Amino acid sequence: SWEVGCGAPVPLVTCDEQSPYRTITGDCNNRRSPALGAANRALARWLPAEYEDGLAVPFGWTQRKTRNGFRVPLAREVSNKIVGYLDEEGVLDQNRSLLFMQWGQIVDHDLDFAPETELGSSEHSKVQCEEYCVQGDECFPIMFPKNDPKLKTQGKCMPFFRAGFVCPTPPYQSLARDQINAVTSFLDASLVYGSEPSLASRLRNLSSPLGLMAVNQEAWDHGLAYPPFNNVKPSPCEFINTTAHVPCFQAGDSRASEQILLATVHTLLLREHNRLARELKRLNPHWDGEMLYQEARKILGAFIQIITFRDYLPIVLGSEMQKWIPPYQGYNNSVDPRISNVFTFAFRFGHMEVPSTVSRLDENYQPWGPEAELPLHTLFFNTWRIIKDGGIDPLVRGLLAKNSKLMNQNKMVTSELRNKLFQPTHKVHGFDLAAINLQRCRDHGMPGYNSWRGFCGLSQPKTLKGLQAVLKNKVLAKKLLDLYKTPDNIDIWIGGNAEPMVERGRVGPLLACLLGRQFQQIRDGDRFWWENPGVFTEKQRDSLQKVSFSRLICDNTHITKVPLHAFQANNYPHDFVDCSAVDKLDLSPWASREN
Ligand code: HEM
Ligand SMILES: *[C@@H]1O[C@H](CO)[C@@H](O[C@@H]2O[C@H](CO)[C@@H](O)[C@H](O)[C@H]2NC(C)=O)[C@H](O)[C@H]1NC(C)=O
Ligand SMILES: *[C@@H]1O[C@H](CO)[C@@H](O)[C@H](O)[C@H]1NC(C)=O
Ligand SMILES: *[C@@H]1O[C@H](CO)[C@@H](O)[C@H](O)[C@H]1NC(C)=O
Ligand SMILES: *[C@@H]1O[C@H](CO)[C@@H](O)[C@H](O)[C@H]1NC(C)=O
Ligand SMILES: [NH3+]CCc1ccccc1
Ligand SMILES: [Ca+2]
Repeated sequence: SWEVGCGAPVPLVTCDEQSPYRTITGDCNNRRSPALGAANRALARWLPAEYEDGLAVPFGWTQRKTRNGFRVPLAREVSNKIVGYLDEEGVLDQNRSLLFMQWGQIVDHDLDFAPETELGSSEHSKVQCEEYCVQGDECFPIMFPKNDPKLKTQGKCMPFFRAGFVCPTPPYQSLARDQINAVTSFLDASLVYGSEPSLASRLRNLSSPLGLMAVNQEAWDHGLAYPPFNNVKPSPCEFINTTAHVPCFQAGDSRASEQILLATVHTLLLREHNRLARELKRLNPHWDGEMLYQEARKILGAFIQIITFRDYLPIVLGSEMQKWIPPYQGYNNSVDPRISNVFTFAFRFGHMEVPSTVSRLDENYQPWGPEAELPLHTLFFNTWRIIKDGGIDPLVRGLLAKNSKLMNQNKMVTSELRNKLFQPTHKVHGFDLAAINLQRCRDHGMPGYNSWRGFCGLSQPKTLKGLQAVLKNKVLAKKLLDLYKTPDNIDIWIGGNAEPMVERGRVGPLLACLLGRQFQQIRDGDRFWWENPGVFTEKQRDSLQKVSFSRLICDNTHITKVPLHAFQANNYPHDFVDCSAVDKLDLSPWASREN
């Protein structure tokens, strides 16, 4: 529209063009248009951004400025009146393991990250956001409404700093503000490997020709590997226990240690990598580290894609899976593979699937120790609970035998996330994910709920009575309309999530459309898609076709009792089999022939 293309990206990329491997940054996936899908580019705008000034100023900023003739409600007020609930009883999903939630988070982290602006590591203005709660520049604090208990305890607000945007980091005043996606759009295990060359390299084991990802040298898990510690201080995993002195983990994605089960699945993936590297060395002793790394990386890449696309997506999207992600018909170099700005909110449906506790299960799948169960809020940036209290295995058994929170129109987000979120740099277990999601919709310039309804070719309710029929909930519809005066103002995150789930799925129609499209595009638009003719051999594919999250567990833990269908709710011992009953990854087709 404006300037041909914006001036100040990562400008130096030379496409090999013959390379059989994905670049780290994701550049060179598309040949005609090489920046497509690459990390640290602008998130895609499926619809034009909507900001109160049309450019950058988020709705809700200027008191006197309406959205469609109405004040937008306080994020935190929306949280309190709609998102919140007291009673955790009866909230569990009777057919989705805890792993179903966790896998979402994993996948999510592979696809998008719009980090908060730096605008200066030296910042008394950072202190001006937290302490004085004054709105300015990139400080966009979440003010507590009147009647809010955090008011009595936490001051006037929750600090909140605006997401980064492309072109410059300091001001931009031409095209509408586009936030950055710091990770590669492609489903390619970038959460394990990195989306930049530094980290990709820091993460690697460059101490031997083995193609290993670097592992923790301080600690071990009954002989199994941990990721390296992130030695940059301040470490918020250090901050949450002064005594334990256990730092956050160091992975391809900076959020890995955000919660203990995310760290857990990260650890499983790292392990898998190294495991794969080692078999490739047995099978191919002639190979340099580089080729071990890459080929392992690529298997791992495909594993994540299969589990996601074969096992995960069908149980999210349900009866819509087929309508949005039909059978693969090969790579198409015209499909846009970028993550959209809206997706990054759509995929936050997962916030409502997170239960209030996490458990450690012993080898009989019973409470491992006296504190088996723990509140979720005590596990944010909590690595010590893995290192100094049982390792990966008891958490993993928890992931299999425990349940995801069912999303519920009267019980949206657990107070673990909604009132007790810990954020790094900040000090309290006292933050609101739901409120944060909402301020962020706004921060990102999101079109309203009805815009997205229009987009998905869905009815656009204009009335209370209209909203009730779409939401299938009178009270919910009233609450929302009492805050947002028009469904046109409902923030996409809360609106989409407000919708009843599709048959066999776990998101409503609007979301299923948004998610389904994105995932269709990331598959169809990916040259390196595992199932694209030529990427793997057709023998290799018959091998890959049998992967399972269960198998991954078996291989990279000492969990010997696993379910066949890891994502559904599974009770021990009935639904559990021995690892022996579970199909293996046959790396035979990876035997190399020089002669
Ligand atoms: C205990 C579990 C979880 C914790 C503590 C958590 C925490 C967070 C936090 C603090 C953010 C940044 C919010 C912001 O400032 O905008 C975030 C972003 C997000 N989360 Fe959640 N989350 C959890 C589970 C999930 C699940 C289960 C999913 C999806 C299934 C999910 C999807 C996302 C997405 C897509 C983003 C935006 C990423 C981006 O910046 O592009 N997370 N998560
Ligand atoms: C900080 O982590 C330390 C490190 O373990 C915890 O202390 C341990 O507590 C358990 C019982 O829960 C004992 O089995 C260990 O022997 C204790 N170790 C030490 C060094 O005291 C402590 O609970 C953690 N504290 C907080 C506040 O989270
Ligand atoms: C790299 O691999 C070598 C050989 O296995 C191992 O001795 C070394 O500890 C590894 N280094 C790191 C940081 O993992
Ligand atoms: C590839 O995608 C584009 C746009 O969605 C469409 O124009 C095209 O016809 C598709 N390609 C093939 C080979 O069917
Ligand atoms: C549980 O969900 C799975 C799909 O994940 C489905 O095949 C199965 O029929 C479901 N079982 C029940 C009892 O709903
Ligand atoms: N998934 C969100 C990860 C996260 C949590 C807290 C601060 C930064 C990032
Ligand atoms: Ca990626």
